[PDB]
Amino acid sequence: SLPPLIPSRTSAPSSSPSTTDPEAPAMSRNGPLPSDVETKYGMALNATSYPDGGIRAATSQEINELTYYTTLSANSYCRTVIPGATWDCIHCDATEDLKIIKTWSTLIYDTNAMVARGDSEKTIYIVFRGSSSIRNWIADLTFVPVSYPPVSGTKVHKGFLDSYGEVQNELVATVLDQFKQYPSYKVAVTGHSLGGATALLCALDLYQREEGLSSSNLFLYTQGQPRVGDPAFANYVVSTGIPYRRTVNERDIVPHLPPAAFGFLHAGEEYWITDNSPETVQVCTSDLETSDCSNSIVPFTSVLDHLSYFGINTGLCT
Ligand SMILES: *[C@@H]1O[C@H](CO)[C@@H](O)[C@H](O)[C@H]1NC(C)=O
Repeated sequence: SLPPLIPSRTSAPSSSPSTTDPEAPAMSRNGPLPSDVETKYGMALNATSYPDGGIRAATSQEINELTYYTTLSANSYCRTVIPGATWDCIHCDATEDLKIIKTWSTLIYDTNAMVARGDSEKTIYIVFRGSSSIRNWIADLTFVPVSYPPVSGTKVHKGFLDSYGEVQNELVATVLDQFKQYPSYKVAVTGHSLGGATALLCALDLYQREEGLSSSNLFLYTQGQPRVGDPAFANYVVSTGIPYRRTVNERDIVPHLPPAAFGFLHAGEEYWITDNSPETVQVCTSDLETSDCSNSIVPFTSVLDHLSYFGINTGLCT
């Protein structure tokens, strides 16, 4: 039923430059945290202030695009959207012309996902919701590295791989049915929080199984996404060439979990929201994460900064 893995697309790159830990300079320079501040994996849950190749500023059009995908991610937390399959929610005006093809709410791992299509913008959308109990999800997070089965020599966190696997077979079949019908359309994947992890694994699976998808027509946007796998996994993600915009809001803790020092590493160019008034996004123009954007503020992180992106509530349908 799933199309088979394509060998040329499931090979780890032969030799990758080593990456030094991108959080270590900040972990040494910053601190100590105030005594009363709670931590998870050494990162603050509730710090309320900042501590004492290249970077650029995102343009208005780039910020509009990141905002649109944030909106899709946010609306997925609304039960009128998943499993209701309606555009009846407060930020649903921006997505109301999209046709909802299918939604899922899986049994064991509670993966909530949807496929939609926009004929005006010639795009097939895949959206993954994060946890329905975010604070408990963050507090309860483990780090259990396991083999990433498609790509030998790579590892990912088991919970993330499990979240995707439960919805994978049906969702791939729905996406590829849409892509057969609308062959010139873009495929765009998005999610916030845990949903961003799931979205990454979904984009990789579609690249690995459908020759007709590539860097030209398969795009990934995440918000508040945790690290998903080890440096060999991140180097594999880079190798795919998939366009990958990874947005981080200010001091959001979740992009810093699990910490880099625990042997995980992000791929995907970082778009760091540094200010809402005026809206400012600092882009660290590297495919592997750097010490120059949100990694510069650890461990002075925040759960509250995870719960809104671009002034849109992310994780709460309000
Ligand atoms: C953080 O959480 C702890 C536990 O609830 C509390 O004792 C502390 O005042 C909080 N600190 C800040 C700066 O919010």
